[PDB]
Parts: sequence; C-alpha cells; structure tokens
Amino acid sequence: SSWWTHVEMGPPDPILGVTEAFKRDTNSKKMNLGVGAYRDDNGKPYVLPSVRKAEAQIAAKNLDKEYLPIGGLAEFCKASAELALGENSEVLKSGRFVTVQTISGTGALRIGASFLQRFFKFSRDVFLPKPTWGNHTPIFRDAGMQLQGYRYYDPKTCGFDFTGAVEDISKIPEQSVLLLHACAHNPTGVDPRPEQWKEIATVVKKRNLFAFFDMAYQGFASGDGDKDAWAVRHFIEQGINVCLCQSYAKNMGLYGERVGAFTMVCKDADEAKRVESQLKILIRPMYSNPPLNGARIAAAILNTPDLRKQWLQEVKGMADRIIGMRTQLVSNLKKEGSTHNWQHITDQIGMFCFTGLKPEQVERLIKEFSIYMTKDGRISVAGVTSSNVGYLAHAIHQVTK
Amino acid sequence: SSWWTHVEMGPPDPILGVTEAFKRDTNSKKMNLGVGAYRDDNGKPYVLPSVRKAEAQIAAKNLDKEYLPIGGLAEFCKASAELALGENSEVLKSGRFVTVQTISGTGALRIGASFLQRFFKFSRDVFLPKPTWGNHTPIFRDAGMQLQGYRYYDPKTCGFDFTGAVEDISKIPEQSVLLLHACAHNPTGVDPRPEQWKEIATVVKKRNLFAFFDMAYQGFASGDGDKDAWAVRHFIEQGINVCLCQSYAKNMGLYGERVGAFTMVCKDADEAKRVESQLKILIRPMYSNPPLNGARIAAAILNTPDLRKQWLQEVKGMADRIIGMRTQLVSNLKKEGSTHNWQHITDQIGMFCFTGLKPEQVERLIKEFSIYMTKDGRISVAGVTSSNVGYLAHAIHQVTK
Repeated sequence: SSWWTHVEMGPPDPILGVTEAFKRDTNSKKMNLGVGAYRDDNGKPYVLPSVRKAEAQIAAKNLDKEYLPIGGLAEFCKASAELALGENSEVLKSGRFVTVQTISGTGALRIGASFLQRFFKFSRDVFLPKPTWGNHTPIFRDAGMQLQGYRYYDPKTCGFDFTGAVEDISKIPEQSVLLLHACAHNPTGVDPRPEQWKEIATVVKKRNLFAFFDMAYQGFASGDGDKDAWAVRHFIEQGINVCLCQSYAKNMGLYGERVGAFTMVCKDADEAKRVESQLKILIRPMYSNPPLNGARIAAAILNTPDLRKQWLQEVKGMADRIIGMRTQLVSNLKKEGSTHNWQHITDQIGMFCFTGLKPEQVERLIKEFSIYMTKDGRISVAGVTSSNVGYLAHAIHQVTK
Repeated sequence: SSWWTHVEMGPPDPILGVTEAFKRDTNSKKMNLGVGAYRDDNGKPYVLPSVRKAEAQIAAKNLDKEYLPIGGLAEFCKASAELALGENSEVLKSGRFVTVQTISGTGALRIGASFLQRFFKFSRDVFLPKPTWGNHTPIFRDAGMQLQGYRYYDPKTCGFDFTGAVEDISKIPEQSVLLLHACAHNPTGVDPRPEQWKEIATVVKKRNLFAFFDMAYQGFASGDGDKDAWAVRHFIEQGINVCLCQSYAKNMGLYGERVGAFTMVCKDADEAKRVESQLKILIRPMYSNPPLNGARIAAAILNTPDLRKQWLQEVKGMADRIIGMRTQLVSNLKKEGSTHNWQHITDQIGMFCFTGLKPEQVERLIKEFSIYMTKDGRISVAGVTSSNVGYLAHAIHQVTK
C-alpha cells in the first residue's frame, strides 16, 4: 500500500499550545507564562550585549568554519569546567575530568544518558525527581534507561518535601543513578537549602548512588554563579564524583546557539582519558562534532575578563529582574486582598513557578483574562512584566478567592 | 573501587590518527590527503565570500537567538527541499513532504535511523555499500538497526561494480532499507553513471525498497547541483518515495556551523504532517532543537538570488578545483612515466579518491615522501595543490614501479 500510513499522528505539546493559544489571543494585556526563555521588561527577547561584544570580537578575527573536535572546542570545554567547578578546584588542577561540548543541556543529558546505557553496569534505573522537566523521561527512555521517582515537591506547601525526598532517597537502591537539579528546579522552582543539600550528599554517599546533575540555570537563578553551583561543588568536596550537564541557553542567552557541556569527574586522570574516548565514540554517531558559533562566543566571554565581568553583570540584571517580578506578584496579591499565602512564589528560585493553582483555576484565567500557563499551575516568570504583574495578581486573587 | 575502571580505552581512529601523524611530521614537503574538508589551492581553509556577505546580511539584521522549533528554521527546511528537488518539482508544490533541520548530514543521518528503528516493522536491516563512510555503520548500529553490505566498488577497475550492485540489490529481501550515495561517494569517489541509476531504480521499485539517500555533496561534486541531485529527483519522478539527508558542510563551507536537513517525501500532505510530528517527537529527546546560525547563513544564501548566484559560482569554482587536481594528477603521473592506468582518478567524483594503492606503498609514501592518507588508498583531493601535484605524482610514480 504505502510506507507511512502505519505512522501515527503524534500527541500535541502542551507547551507549544499554550503559547500558540497565546499567539491566538487578541487581548492587549494578554500574557504568555508558557514561554521558555528570558524576556526583558517589555516582554521582548533579550540578546546579551556581551554576547554581541564577543560576536564582534570574533568577526574581527576573520576565522574559519572548520570542523571541531568531537569533544568540542578545547577552550570551551575547559573554560566551561572552570565555570562550573571554580578556580581553585582540585579537579581542574588534578586533571581528573573530561568535558565535552554538547548541543546545549538537552545535549548534555543525552550523551550522558547514552553513556549511562553503555557503561553503567551497576544499574539501569535513573531516578528523576517528582516532578521534573518534561523532556527528562523521554531523554532517558530513548536513551535506554529505566526511570524512577523520588519525592521532591510538596503540593500543599508548594515547597520541598525534604523529609520526603530525603526519605525516598534513602530508599533508593545502591549504586543507582540519581538526578538532581543543581539549582532552579524545572518546573517547580523548589530548591534544597545548603544544609538540606548537605544531608543529601551524605545520603548519596552512604548509598553509593551515582549523582548526575543538571545545571541548566547557573548564574541565572540567583545572579551568583558560585552559590548556584554550590551543590555540585559541595558534592565533589565531599567525595562524590558527579557528572554535570551545563546549559548556556539561559544564563548566556544563546538559546538557539545551542551551547552546552557534559562533565564527568573521575578519580584519576587516566580514567578521564578513557572516558573521553568513549564519550567521543558515542557522539560521532549522533552528530559528527558539535556546533561552532556558540562555543566560540561562550568561550569568548569567559576567557576575556572585561567581557566576563560584563556578562556576569548582565546575568544579575536578569536574575534580579525575575526576583523582582516574583516579589512583586506577591506584594500585589496581598494588595488585592488575596487571602492565601503566596510566600512560596518568592521562596522559589529561577524563572519557573509552581503556583499551586488548579486547572479549573487556569481556565478561568485563560478564558476570562487571556492568560496562559500550563495546568500544573506553573508560570514562566519571565513572561511577567511591570506592565502585567498586576493583571496577573488580579486574576489570581479573583480565582483563588 | 571507581565507577569507570571497567571502562576501557577505545581503539585509535585511522582518519584522526593520520591527520595527527601528519601534523607531527617536520617536513616542509608534507601532504595531508587524510584531511576531511576542502582546502584552498594554498592548502588553507576556505570561507566562501558568499558566507561572509551573508553573515553580514544576517548580522546587520539584529536577529534573535531564540529556540528554533524542533524541526528548525522553517525557511531553511523549505529552501533546502527546493535546492535538493528543484524549486518547483511537484513534490514541493503538492506539499507532500516534511523537512526538519538537523545537525549536518551526520545528525540528519542518525535522526533518520532513529526514525527507521522506531517506525519501521518492515525491516531491521539497512544495506549500505561496501564501502561507505565509516560513520554509516555506527549511526545505524547505535540507532538499533542491522547492517549489511552490497557490492559497489570494484577493486580491479577502481570503479563501479554495476553488475554486482544490481545483482545484489535485486537479491535484497523486499522492503528492506538500502543506503545510496547520491553523488561524490565516500571513500571510493565512485558514482554510478545516470543510465545505470535508471536501471538501478527499477530494481528498487520492483523490490520496493525504501530509498535512503545521503547527499552531503550536492553541487560540490560536479559543480552543477541540478546534476548532482539528479539521482534523487529521478528516484522521486520514477515513483519511489525516498528520505534524504542533506549536509551543507562541504559545499557551503559550513563545516562547523553544523547545518543539515532531513527530508521525507510522503504520499500526501497529511502523511507529511504525521511524519513531521513524529520526527519532532524523536528529536526533542536527542537535543531539544537544532542550531541557529548556520541555518541562517544557508537560508540567506539560498534565498537572496544575488547571494545565491555568487554562492553557486563559488561552489563550481570550488568544484572544479578538485577536478582541476585530478585532471592534473593524471598528467603528471603520466609525465613522470607511470605505466599504470590512472583513468580511475579522473573518472571519480568529489574530494575523495580511491587510488587502489597498496598499504605498503602508502607506507613508503608516508615515511619517505611525507604524504598522509589512510591505508585503504584513499586520498583527499582537497589536500592536493597545483604546487604539489608534481611532488605527489612523483611520489606515487616512485612507490608504484
């Protein structure tokens, strides 16, 4: 008959619809809280000037477009490791790691995920939080691993179930893989506190699970890179060789540039040497080598202080703006006479929020006020603006009252 | 007791190894025929001026860095389909196709396999030519598919084994997937003549195989993209619905920007819709979306007629440079007084040539004349210059007496 008449129509994407539902709304005070990227105080995309300064810096150099090592830019990988681990890190000094440039974080997760399939002989189960980013399960699943859950978010408190996650984690089998967001949870926004993080490390240490980290939001979450990477850095100090997925999409604004990295911290350099060769092997088949523009720009910013001083300044303008929107949404709800306790909205870190609002609530907001968010009740906080934090506080007061 | 001590050091890569062992040679007269990309007649990387003009066109536009959709830049996918099939052939005008942006040919290549592993009951076997690009096995292999070979290269003529290729394709179990190089075959450089293609296709049609084309060298091969894509377009006009992997790395010099496309021709516009949705579903797990810059450059060149006109002239000029060398090589090889038949060097297409040399001759060449190539007899004709065709022909004549 035909080849593809056996090919099913896929399921719709909530995220795409929400925006799409958004691009359809005619309203002039309409908001997209389904948006995945940082937006300026005008709800307009922002390209980081330092990125533009680097883009200029490179162009002045009349460079080539030659293939890149499988691992990526040498300068990028190394610089990217230092960003994550700190200047006076031992791992860097010891040499006991490999860093590879991957297509963004989603690239980081997948290579790492594959490498898990192929070489992680102590398990097939990757423990994801509850609830964790949408792409996570199908990243691992196609990757070839089993998936599992551990308590994280507590829905009544709109906070961290420390006892829950700590209790569940304590129940994870030994030498199993645990995925912990380094900071700025997607999509809840809930994070562990250092003392809480401290207690996790020991639990992982006692268990001997393997820790796999996603730091998709470094710098961007608080505006302090170091704090933001505090857990990854802590886990390693405490004897746990992690692996890290770094995304420069948000903190650096190279969303489409696709800058990312996967880092493995090993006991000794030789092991690193070995891991690298295999990391490569996995990759050649996937794409030959990763993209050129992004790494160069990222490298450019990190590797030249005046530019880096500037970017890291900008990251603060954004992180702080988000902090501000969060604080504002709450002051306003309280000013709209809203009864409830929204201090979660502020308690939370990053650009994603779990409002605790229920779908029937979402719908009132969506149909009645032209506002868009998914039904879990998360908002993307970067779709919020001075202009509209009020239209937002208003509806939420109205529905939740 | 480390995690990865069971992880062993991988085997060395002959191509990467030859390139490096070339880099280590201290001779002034060394030649790198293992190089995987095009080089100027100065032995230098070439950034097409069309790309500089275009890069300025997009840069002056003050453009976004937003995520592209899963299938990438729409404009690039359509333009790339136009390029491959002709801005007008009906498949494009009926809309019975889907094109997604992929990370180059390789990326495009694996996404295609992943699609085959996921949605193809009909076979688990892929038939690739003996021999093919080295990364063919692994992309299919990692994808989950089974690999087999059909005769292609004739070791006696250093040419096409038409007779064997026909005999074998015919004997392929029906509805299996068979891989075809559209033009500029890697590593032989051997291409079927068009009439042969017509006879080849009926076999594909009668045995009703899925036609999986890899076209990374459209235009780069003969200087006429319409001629280079002729195999694919003919396969489509003869009624075989194919999938296509396009790379813009070689003929646009966009090696490291990682620009590619995966194309599917379907029965109707909707089937294309269902296949698009499912492609998108595969891709999101692999990396969420494809890179931005290269797609922009390629899109501009493709769509600004004056930039495009300059690009095609730069491509042929590029194209005849390699031809320039093969035609040059034979003369000198003849000038140096070689008895042997070197017509195969002129009959072949692309920047890759199978000379038929014995590993021992390569080895004398490698120590004695300092010329680097893989032991299979493969030369990268892009490493050969007007200057060194004399040095190379002299050397080859010397090893071949």
